[PDB]
Amino acid sequence: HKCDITLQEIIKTLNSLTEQKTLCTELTVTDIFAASKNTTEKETFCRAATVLRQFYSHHEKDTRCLGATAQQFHRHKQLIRFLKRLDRNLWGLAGLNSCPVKEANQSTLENFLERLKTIMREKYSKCSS
Repeated sequence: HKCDITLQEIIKTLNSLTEQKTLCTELTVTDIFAASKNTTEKETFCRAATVLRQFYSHHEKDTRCLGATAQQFHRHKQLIRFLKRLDRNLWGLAGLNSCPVKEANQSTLENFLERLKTIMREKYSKCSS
């Protein structure tokens, strides 16, 4: 893209997630957003990125997001892949290495995604003029 490639890829990758999500957000996640009282964009991608990595990785077989039969398992397969691709892009974008997570509140996946999307979309405006 004119702006950047990582951004385009991320947005698209993130889009698909909500583009056809299911019932898995009913679970609670770590809302690092309620901890921006003193942080930066770079740090945000760091934490978030980290959380996402573990979140999916540690949730692989939690039998909490499934709520269904092997039906989800297959669905998750693709989803997980998408998550890895995204996180991977976010981690690289961070422009650093890694940072600890400062738990503060909880959010339903859907919210987390929306928030991230909004941010990306918000800055995406700095492309046209």
